[PDB]
Amino acid sequence: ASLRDIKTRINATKKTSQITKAMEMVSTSKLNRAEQNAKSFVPYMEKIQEVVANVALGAGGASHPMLVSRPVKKTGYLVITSDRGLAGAYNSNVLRLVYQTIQKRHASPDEYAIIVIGRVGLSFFRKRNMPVILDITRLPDQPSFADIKEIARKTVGLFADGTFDELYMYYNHYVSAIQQEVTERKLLPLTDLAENKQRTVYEFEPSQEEILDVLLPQYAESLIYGALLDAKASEHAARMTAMKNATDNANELIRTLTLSYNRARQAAITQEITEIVAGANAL
Amino acid sequence: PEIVGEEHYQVARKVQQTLQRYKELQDIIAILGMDELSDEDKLVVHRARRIQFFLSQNFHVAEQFTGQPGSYVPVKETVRGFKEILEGKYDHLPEDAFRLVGRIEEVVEKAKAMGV
Amino acid sequence: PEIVGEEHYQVARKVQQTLQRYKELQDIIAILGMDELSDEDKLVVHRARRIQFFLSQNFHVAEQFTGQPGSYVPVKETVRGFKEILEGKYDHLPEDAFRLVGRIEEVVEKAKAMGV
Amino acid sequence: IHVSVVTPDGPVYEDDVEMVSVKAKSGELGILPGHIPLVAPLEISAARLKKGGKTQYIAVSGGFLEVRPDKVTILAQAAERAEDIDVLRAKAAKERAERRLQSQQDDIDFKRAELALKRAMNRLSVAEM
Amino acid sequence: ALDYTIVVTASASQPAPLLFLAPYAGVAMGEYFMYKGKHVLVVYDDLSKQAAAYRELSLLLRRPPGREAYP
Amino acid sequence: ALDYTIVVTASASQPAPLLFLAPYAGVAMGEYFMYKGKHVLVVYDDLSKQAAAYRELSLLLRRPPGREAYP
Amino acid sequence: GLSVSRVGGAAQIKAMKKVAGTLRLDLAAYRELEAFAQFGSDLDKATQAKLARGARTVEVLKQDLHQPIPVE
Amino acid sequence: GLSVSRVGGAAQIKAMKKVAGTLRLDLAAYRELEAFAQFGSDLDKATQAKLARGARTVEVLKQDLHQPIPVE
Repeated sequence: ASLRDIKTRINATKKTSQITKAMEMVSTSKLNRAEQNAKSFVPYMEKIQEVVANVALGAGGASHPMLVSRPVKKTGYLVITSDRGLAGAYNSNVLRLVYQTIQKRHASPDEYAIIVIGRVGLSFFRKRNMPVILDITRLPDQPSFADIKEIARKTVGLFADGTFDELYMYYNHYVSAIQQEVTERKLLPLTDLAENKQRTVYEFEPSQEEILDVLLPQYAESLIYGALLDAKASEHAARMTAMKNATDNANELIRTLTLSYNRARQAAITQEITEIVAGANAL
Repeated sequence: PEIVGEEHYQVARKVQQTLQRYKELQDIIAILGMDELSDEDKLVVHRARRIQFFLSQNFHVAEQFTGQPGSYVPVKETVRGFKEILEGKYDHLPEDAFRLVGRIEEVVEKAKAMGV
Repeated sequence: PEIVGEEHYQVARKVQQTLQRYKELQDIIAILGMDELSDEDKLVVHRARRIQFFLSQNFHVAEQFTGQPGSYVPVKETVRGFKEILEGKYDHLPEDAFRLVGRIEEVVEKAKAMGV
Repeated sequence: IHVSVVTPDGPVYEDDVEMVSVKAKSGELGILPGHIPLVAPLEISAARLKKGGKTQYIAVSGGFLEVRPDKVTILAQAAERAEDIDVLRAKAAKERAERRLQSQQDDIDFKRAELALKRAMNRLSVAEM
Repeated sequence: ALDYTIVVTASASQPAPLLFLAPYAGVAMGEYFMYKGKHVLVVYDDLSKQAAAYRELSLLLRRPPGREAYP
Repeated sequence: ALDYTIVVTASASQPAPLLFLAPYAGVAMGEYFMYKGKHVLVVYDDLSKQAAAYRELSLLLRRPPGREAYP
Repeated sequence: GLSVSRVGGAAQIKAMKKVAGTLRLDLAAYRELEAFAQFGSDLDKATQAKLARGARTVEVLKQDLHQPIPVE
Repeated sequence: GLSVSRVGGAAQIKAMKKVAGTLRLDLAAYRELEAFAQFGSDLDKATQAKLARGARTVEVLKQDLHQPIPVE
C-alpha cells in the first residue's frame, strides 16, 4: 500500500514524537521550578494567614466592609487561565466551569464582571461577548509578585469602590501531576476564616480600623498570588501530561504503521518477484 | 441539482464537506487530541460525529441480528434530518443516541430514553 | 581543498553554513516575524540575503531581453567577493545592488547609482 | 528576640538583632525583647537593625510589622537591602525591564517549538498514507 | 472422546499433496454419517497450512500465482 | 602509498565479466602474500556493481533468476 | 500547487498574465500559511489578512458544472 | 550508533581499549539527545554536560583527507 508513503509517514510521526518528548522535558523542568516558587511563597502565606486570623477573629472586627457580607448587586469573577496552549484540559475545564456558574445564576450581562488572567480566557470571553474589565496577559513561566500585584490592587480597589460586592477565584489546583482539580474559591468577603488552634491577643498601634484597612488588601493580594502560583504549577504539569500522552499516541501510531509497512514490504517484494519470474517464463 | 433538487444537493454536499474536514483532522485528534482545535474545528468534529452516526441505520434484515425492528426513511425526512443536524439543532444530545436510528423523531425519543 | 584550494573551500563552506542557517528560520520569519527573532540571527539573515542575492548574475544571453551586457566572473574575484560579504564589509549597502551583477565593484557602482 | 523579614518571593534577612526601630504609619517605634504583641502597618521607609554594634538598613515597600516577645516578623512586599529609598524605586524598574524581557523570552521559546510541532504535524497531514 | 471421534492427521514432515487432501478426507469421512442421518462435527486445525501446501503444489506445477503468491 | 599497493581496475566501459572477475583477481593476488606469511589489505570499491555484473551475465546466459533478478 | 503548466505564460493573453501573476503568489502564500492555522494558539493580523485573501481566492476559483466563463 | 565491529574490542591496543569505551557512551548519550537540544534549559548538570561533551566529541572525531593520525 505505497511503501514509500508509509515510510515517510513513519518518519513524520517519529519527528512529532521527538518534538513532544522535548516539550515534555521542558515542561517537567518548568514544573520543578514552579513547585520551588510555591514553596518559596509558603511561609509568607502562613504568616499572613496567622495575622489575619488573630486580628479579624478577635474583639469583633466585623466592622470592616471586607469581613461582613454586603448585599449583592453585582458579582466579580477572577478567572485564571494560561497565556499559551498545549495544555490539554486546563483552560477548557476552567472556562467551562466559569461559563456554567455565570449562565446558571445571573441571566443578565450587567450583573457580573470578569477579570481574566491569560490570553486564552480573554479570547474566550471576547468570543462569548462578556466584560473583561481587567485583562492583563503575558506572564512569565515562573511569575513574580509585582505583575500580579498591580492587577490585584486594582481588583481590591475596584471592590472597595462598591462595585463587585463579592468575587470568586477560578483556577486549577495542582495536587500531583495528573489531576489538576478545578476549584471555586471565594476570594472576599472574608467570611470563611479559621483560627490557628491557639491565639494571642494583639496591641493595635494606630487603631484596629487602620490596621484592617492596610492588612486586608494585602491578604487578598496574597490569596490571589497563591492561587496564581498554584495555577501556573498546574499549567506546567498539565502541559507535561498532555505532551506525554502525545508521545504515547505517536508511538502507538509508529507501531501500527510499522506493521502496515512490513505488510506492504512483503507485498512489494512478492509482486516484483512474480513480475520478474513471469517475464523469465515468457521466453 | 437538476436531478434531485437544490436543497437536497446543498445538504448532501455540506454533509460531505463536514465529513471531509473531520477526515482531515484525524491526525491532530489521534495525536494531540480534541484540545487544540480552534473552536470551529471543534464544532466540525462535534457535528461530524453526529452526522457519521446518523448515517447509520437499523434494517429490517438486521432484526434477526439485534432484535430492533428496523425502519424505512423517506428522502425528504432524511434531508430534513441532516439539515437540522447541520444547523446545530441537536448539539445538546449525546452522540450515541444517533446510532442505528431511522428518523430524528426516533433520535429524540432514544435520547430521552437514555436520560437526556 | 585539494582541488579548489583552502580559501575557496573555506569561503564556500561558510556560504553553505550561513545559507543552511537561513533555511532553518524560514517558518519563524514567515509566521512570527522579524521583530522577535534575535539580534544575532537577524545578522545571519542579513548576511544571508546579501549572499543570496549576490549569487545571481547578468548573463550574456540575457542581454537581448534586458539591455544589460552580462559578465564573465573568474573564480578568484567571486571568492574575494563572497569573502568580503562574509567578513561584513558590505552590510551598509542595501538589499538590492547585489541583484544581477557580476563582481563586487559592480555592487559598489550600483549602490552608488542608487544614491547610497 | 530575632527579626525575620519575609517577602512573597522569599525570605530576605533573618539574623539575631535585638533592636529594630522601623517607622510605622503612626510614627516611630522601638523594639527590645520582652515587648508586648504589637501590630503596626509600616510606611515606605527603612528598618534600622542597630544591635550588632553597627546599624543595618533594610527597606520595606508595602510593609507590615508583627512583633512577638519571641521574635520580630516583618511582612514586606519589596525588601531591598541597600535601603536608601531611591534604590527600591530603581531596582523596581530594573527588575521590571528584566521581567518584561523574561516574559517575551518565555513566549518566543514556546512559539518556536510550537512552529516545529505544527510543521511536523503538517508533514503527517501531507503524507496521509 | 475416542468413542465418537476420528483423527485425520497430516503433519509438517508429510509432503504437500497429503496436506492438500487432509480436509477433503475428513469431509469424505463425515459425509457417510451425514447422509445416513447423523450429525458430524469436523474441525480443521489450521487451513492456512492447507493453503500454503496447495500454494506449494501449484508453484511446483509452475502455475502463475496471484497475490501473496497464492494461485 | 604506491610502493606497497596493487591496483586492480575494471571500469564501467569494460565488459561485465571483467567486473565480475576483478575481486577474484584481488584475492588471488592477496593470497600469495598471505600464504607467504605477509599481511594483506584488500579493498573492494562497490561490490554491488560486481553483483550487478554477475546478474547481467546470469541473465544473458539465461540462468533462472531470483530476487531482483539476481541468480 | 502541484499542477504545472510548462508552456505557461506564453499561453495566457497579456491581460491574464498581469492579473494572474499575483493570483499565483496569493494562493501560494495561502497554501503555505494554512498549514499553521490547523491547530495551535493563533497567527498575527498580517498573515491572517493573507489567509483571508487566500480564502477569497479559493472562493473565486470555484465554478459550477458546464458553465464556462469567457476570458474577459 | 548503527556501525558495529563484531571482532572489535579485540582489534584495539590496550591504550585505546581503556579510553574508547566511555566515548561510545558519550556518543550514545549525545545522539539520543541532539534532537532534544534545540530549545529549553532541561537539566543543569545531567543533560547539559552530556550535550557539551558530545558536541565536543563530534568535533574531536572530524578529520580531513589524506592525513592519517598515528595511534598514540
